[PDB]
Amino acid sequence: EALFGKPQANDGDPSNNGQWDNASKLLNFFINQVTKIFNKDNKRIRVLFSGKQKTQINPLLFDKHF
Amino acid sequence: MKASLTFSLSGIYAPCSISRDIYLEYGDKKAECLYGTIRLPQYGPGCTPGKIVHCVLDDSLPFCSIVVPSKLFGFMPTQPTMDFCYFEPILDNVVPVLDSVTFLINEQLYSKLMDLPQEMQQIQFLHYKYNINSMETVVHSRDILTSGLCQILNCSPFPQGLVDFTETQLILVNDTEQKLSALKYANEDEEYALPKIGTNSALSIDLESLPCTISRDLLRPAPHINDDNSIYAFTDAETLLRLDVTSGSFITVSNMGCVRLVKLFVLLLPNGFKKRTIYAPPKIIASFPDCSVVTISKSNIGHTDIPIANQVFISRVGGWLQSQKCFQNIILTTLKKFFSESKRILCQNDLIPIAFDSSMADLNIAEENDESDDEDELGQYYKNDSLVWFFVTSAELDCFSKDNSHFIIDPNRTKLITTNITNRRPLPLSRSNLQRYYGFAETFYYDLHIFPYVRQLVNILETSFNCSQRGITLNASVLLHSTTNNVGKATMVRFASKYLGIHLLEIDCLSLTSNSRQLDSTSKIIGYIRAKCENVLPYASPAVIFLAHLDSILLDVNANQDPEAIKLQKSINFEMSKLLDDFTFKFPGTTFVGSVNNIDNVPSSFRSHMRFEILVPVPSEAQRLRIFQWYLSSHELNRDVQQKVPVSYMDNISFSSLSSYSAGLTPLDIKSIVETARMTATARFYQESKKCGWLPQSILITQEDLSKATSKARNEFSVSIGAPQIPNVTWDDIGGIDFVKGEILDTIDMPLKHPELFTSGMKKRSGILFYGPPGTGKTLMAKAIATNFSLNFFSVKGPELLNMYIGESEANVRRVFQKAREAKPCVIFFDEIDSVAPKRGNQGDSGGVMDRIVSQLLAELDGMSTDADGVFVIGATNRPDLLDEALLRPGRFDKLLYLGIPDTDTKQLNILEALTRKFVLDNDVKLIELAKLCPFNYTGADFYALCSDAMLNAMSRIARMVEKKVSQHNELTGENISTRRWFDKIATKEDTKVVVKMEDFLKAQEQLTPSVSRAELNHYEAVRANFEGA
Amino acid sequence: CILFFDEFDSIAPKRGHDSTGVTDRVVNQLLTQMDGAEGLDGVYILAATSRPDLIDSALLRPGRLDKSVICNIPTESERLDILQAIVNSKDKDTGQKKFALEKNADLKLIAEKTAGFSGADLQGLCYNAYLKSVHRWLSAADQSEVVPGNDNIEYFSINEHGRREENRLRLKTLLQQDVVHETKTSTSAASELTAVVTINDLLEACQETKPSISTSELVKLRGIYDRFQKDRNGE
Amino acid sequence: CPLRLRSGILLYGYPGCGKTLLASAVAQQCGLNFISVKGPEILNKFIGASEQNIRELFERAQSVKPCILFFDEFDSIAPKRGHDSTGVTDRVVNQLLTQMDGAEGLDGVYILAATSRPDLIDSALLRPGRLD
Ligand SMILES: Nc1ncnc2c1ncn2[C@@H]1O[C@H](COP(=O)(O)OP(=O)(O)OP(=O)(O)O)[C@@H](O)[C@H]1O
Ligand SMILES: Nc1ncnc2c1ncn2[C@@H]1O[C@H](COP(=O)(O)OP(=O)(O)OP(=O)(O)O)[C@@H](O)[C@H]1O
Ligand SMILES: Nc1ncnc2c1ncn2[C@@H]1O[C@H](COP(=O)(O)OP(=O)(O)OP(=O)(O)O)[C@@H](O)[C@H]1O
Repeated sequence: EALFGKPQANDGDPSNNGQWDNASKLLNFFINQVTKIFNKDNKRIRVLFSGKQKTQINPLLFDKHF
Repeated sequence: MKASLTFSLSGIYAPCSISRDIYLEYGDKKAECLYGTIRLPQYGPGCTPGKIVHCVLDDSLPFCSIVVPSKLFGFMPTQPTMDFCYFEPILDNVVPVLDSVTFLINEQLYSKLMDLPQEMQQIQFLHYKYNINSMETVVHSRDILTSGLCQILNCSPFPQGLVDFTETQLILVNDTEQKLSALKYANEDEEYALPKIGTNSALSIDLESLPCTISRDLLRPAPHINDDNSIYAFTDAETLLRLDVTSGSFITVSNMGCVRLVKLFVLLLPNGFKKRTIYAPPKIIASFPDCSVVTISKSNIGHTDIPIANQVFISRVGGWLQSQKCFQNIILTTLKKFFSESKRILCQNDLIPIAFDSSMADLNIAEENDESDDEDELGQYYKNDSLVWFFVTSAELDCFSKDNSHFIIDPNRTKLITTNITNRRPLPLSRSNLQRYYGFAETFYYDLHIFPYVRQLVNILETSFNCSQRGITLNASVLLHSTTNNVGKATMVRFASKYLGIHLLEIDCLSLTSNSRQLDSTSKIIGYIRAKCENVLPYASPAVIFLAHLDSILLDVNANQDPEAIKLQKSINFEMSKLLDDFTFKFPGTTFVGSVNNIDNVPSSFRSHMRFEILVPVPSEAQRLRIFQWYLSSHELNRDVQQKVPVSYMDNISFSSLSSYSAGLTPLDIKSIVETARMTATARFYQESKKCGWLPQSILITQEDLSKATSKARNEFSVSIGAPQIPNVTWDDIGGIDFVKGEILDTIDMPLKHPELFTSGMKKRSGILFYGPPGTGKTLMAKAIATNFSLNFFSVKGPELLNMYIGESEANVRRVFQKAREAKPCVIFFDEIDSVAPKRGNQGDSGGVMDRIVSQLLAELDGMSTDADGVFVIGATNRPDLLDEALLRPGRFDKLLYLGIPDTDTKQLNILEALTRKFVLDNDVKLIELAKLCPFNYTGADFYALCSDAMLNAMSRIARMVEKKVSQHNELTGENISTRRWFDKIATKEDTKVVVKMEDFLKAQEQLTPSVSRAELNHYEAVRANFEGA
Repeated sequence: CILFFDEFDSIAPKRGHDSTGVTDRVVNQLLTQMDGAEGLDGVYILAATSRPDLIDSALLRPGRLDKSVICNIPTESERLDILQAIVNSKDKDTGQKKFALEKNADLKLIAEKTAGFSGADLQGLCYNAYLKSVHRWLSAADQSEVVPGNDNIEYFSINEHGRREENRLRLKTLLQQDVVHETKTSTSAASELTAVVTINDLLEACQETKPSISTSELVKLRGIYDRFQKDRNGE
Repeated sequence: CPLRLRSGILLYGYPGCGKTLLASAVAQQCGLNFISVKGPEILNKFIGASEQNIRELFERAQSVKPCILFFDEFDSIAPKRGHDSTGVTDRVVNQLLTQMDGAEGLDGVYILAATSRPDLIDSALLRPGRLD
């Protein structure tokens, strides 16, 4: 939660700067790299996350089918 | 296990003789009939499933040899066939028996096959004609018996299995389509017709890229170990004979003067490779890109004649990877290792590909490992992913020689050097699938015939290329925009790049920015992109510059923000535009493509400046079908499974079906679905192997698995969009729905079932408003329709849509309507809409917020009625009068459904029977009596309350009886065991069991009091009179 | 160009209907342009509202602003006109009638029972009548023409063990197993496979539906509209 | 039993008859989370917070173990719909009615509210299941 954290609900603006594609960036990069390895080999890398709530954890991981 | 193999011309089901040594190692003696599976070598990474054949002992066969009917492999040994096979002896001979089987026969043979009076006779026919035997003979799927006359289409439970006459279920058919006529064994109809046997000096033959690498095992003659593997080209034996040469020889391949030297071998049968052709790895194909056909000429040069080299100079070929300074070290490290492996053979003006594990790049494993012995094992711990190209600018021989072309390289005797970069147009997909040959994540293949937008883009790319080669320059610019993400924009860009053989320049501005705030940000980003692009581009033209999520940098900052940041963003925008213009001007024959997930964000000034626009839509039904065809491909399925046994799917999978239930999904969803089906199949297989002991040869996939996967994907889609208010509801939980059932069904399902009839440029059904006395249960009916029809349901409650300030409420309205439009077919529900329907006046909504909200409602309602093929609105409200008359108009609402009181005893009888569905009612209950007593003011809420009170009374009885149990037992045994311990241990199931009696419901009925006044019923009847009589 | 504002009663009502006055300043902003003589006349301003009473009188000053257009109840003549137009409508996708139109039915009597309706009500009546025809057609073929083409699948079974229709289904998928790409269908004599609504069906549909407005609302809105038009006459 | 139990009951009677006490006291007897509420605390001068206030009350209620809700002077919070000219009262009434229409989680939370004036509260709430 603390690293790839959510952009907080109700930021204040309907769509703030780059829709926080400034702090979720790292999650996108990590998932891209891990998938690049995964499709290249299955038994090597396997991630296990742990967060307070599904809504709290960023959705991109879901929207990228992670 | 490794054993030799021979082919017998006998029928398909001739028993496989097993050499005495092979059997005797472990084979049991008294075993009635022996069976054995066998796995062949395959000219492809996928190891084909091993056939199971009945076997018979023998001693004549030499040590570790097997004779098998070639007819079992759809071919006869008219060509030099594979020498050996891998055999496995089954233990315990637990051979599966086939429940059923499906043959295939022609109409003329079929007629005389079933014109007989009896049915057993036919059995004998096969026993006479094919020598089949109950519980002995083994059949497999696709097995052919009579060339184009008798064949096995499939077998059902297992593509292979044992046959028992008295138990097998034989099905057979006539072929009106005459499929069999075109089906014949491999090299069956090709008689021995020697084309000018050993006469012509040199020929002209089609030269094809190797679809896949080749293992060192399958090369006759056994190649010299030190020899260069990379110079091996294959071809059919008949061609080899035509040019009077031998396998493993040396031959020249050339055109228009340019020449190269290659080995030659033969494709040992069996094989499906195109005949009368010469295959080669991309190494050689690279030097003859345009030349589809090549001139083939024997070479009279032996290995000894080759002269050793003295100096070799090589220039790295321009490429996106080359500029990757994070990669440089591993590239030349791999090159040095590759050359050190063995002496390689090259020439002047040649190209060298080097594969390498990209992910392993950042570990500079030094060379202190003196000639690391296990190169093979570090390699297998690698799985090469990335390819490069190295050029040979020049080299010198040590021995003076007329030969200015060919030579050899020694690991140490020779001296090499690497020099400046060189340009070279990469090969197109047609000539070779570089990705496939080495085995990377094969990019999804595209049939532009079915994807016209990709045709659109690839029609721009090659036109620009031709213009450049025409001495003409017209800068191009394409932007990809989609409503949803993961629609394939990047994938189709990549495919188009590979198809036209254009060097691919690509950056994701979403990843490497490394800086977004600092005022230096704009300068840093622009400088970085400029640096990389000008670093690599000059030597790599033609090429394409690709920006991923380019919008994440360029946007139109709102005026609602501090000025200096707006100035900074305007700057970065301008310098991006200048950068693209400068690149196109300075580098003719260069183009770029940008990807964006929403057009509205990118600076309009920028957009206008660009050239081309294209939206990648969500896959359509046919596109989904083709995407499945690709993903379900076996070769691409088993890419990332090192497990020895392969995987596959039934031939009875109706891809059209899956495509039908894949509405709205996207490629990522398709990958999720397919890999999830692979999941369930693998798990079930690994459980079955334990269950029945005997292990099926391969892994299989079945339709119901993909049905489960698509259901899971729909559930996940709902989770992403929400729609949680759907726990469970069924029609059996409700009653008294008779008349409204027809309306709801016709309004909702009928367009869904047969939209084509209504797909006539017609105003389709708009909405259903639900008005009626309170307690009838319109909310229950809404939940029931949401759960039963299994459709995308999203409820927006009116009150929770407003906001502190005025205007954002309508933003939510617009966005929810659009989002529902995406999730079509959709059901949107507004509950107590009357909260937002006070008309104008000093005594109503002074401020007009509701007015603008209802403007949203009506506006999007007319907008949807044109192209919203799948949206359906249901209206819930207790008082319709307060509702805005603007909504009662058709187009917004046509069915003003009245969920009235149950007035006939029929309605309340249905309601009661529905409520008591899970009730443990004693036989004393008489629901008809309760229906008699109840007046015609009750509602579903009233009946639910009555049943709840009756159950509560029964529970009071039970609780009191347990209390007496505990109290009395406190004295009888003296053990004051509180009711808690009884609930944990002594509250048996019967005590927990709930039993109710008629008197409970009757007493509650006497206590019952309706929840509405007859005056209010009359008021709602007055509403009904005006809303139903006209 | 034509610019149009829908629900102008929710855009620039009469002043004194807002606490913050944003409506008022917005209204003067709008007035600035039209009253602003800057050769700004190519744009053809337009607007609609069911509640013109709620608009500012300044927004209806003659000479300052042009005429206003009233929409009246569809009577027999107008009802027949609209019904004939819509029923005879030629489709964008197909070009023929949007509905399976009775060639020379008695469209005259239909208008009689629709006194007080609205063109929206008339088209909704015709639309639900078309659905009743569609349901009738689906019922007509419920067990009339339930059979595909080329039923010739010659075969025989032994040890069938009671799997007749499922055997036929597996045979079908096995024979149709190969050549299926997108639809493999041509225009198989597209002969308006729809249902012409019977006159009785249309009459019962007209019975089923009611006008979107009630008597009291109709009376009050007609009265206010007449008073408004009289006001525009200087009354 | 797969039946939603009766959990919402209204309180009314002669003024100062003790309903306030009994409401406060039953919490300790049964033993639950009694999130008391003051009528005027919910209604907020500013739109976008009243519905938010009631929603947060409900999230509190569910987020704790089976809870007890009480609303005093219930007549004020839920007036008869429509009569209000501001509209805030009607919309908060609709919010309160809706929150008994939630799919799940309503188990364990029992709604209670006291007012001697049952007539000023719209009967749509007395729908058994909400206030039976
Ligand atoms: N026909 C196809 N079209 C698109 N993608 C496909 C297709 N077949 C398979 N795929 C897979 O879909 C995925 C598409 O992911 P990609 O990152 O390219 O997304 P995109 O839709 O181009 O855009 P974004 O960067 O917003 O996700 C890849 O894993 C690709 O292999
Ligand atoms: N056949 C039935 N249909 C609907 N509700 C039923 C039925 N049988 C019993 N009931 C009960 O009647 C009550 C009606 O609940 P529901 O929320 O659906 O009401 P509603 O009429 O939509 O009103 P509201 O405006 O309060 O949401 C519920 O307690 C439900 O369990
Ligand atoms: N048997 C009783 N149980 C409880 N309280 C009682 C009893 N007899 C009298 N009372 C008194 O009745 C008083 C009524 O106070 P309370 O505020 O609870 O009344 P109420 O009728 O609920 O009024 P309100 O709705 O105005 O809050 C209590 O202070 C209590 O002391």
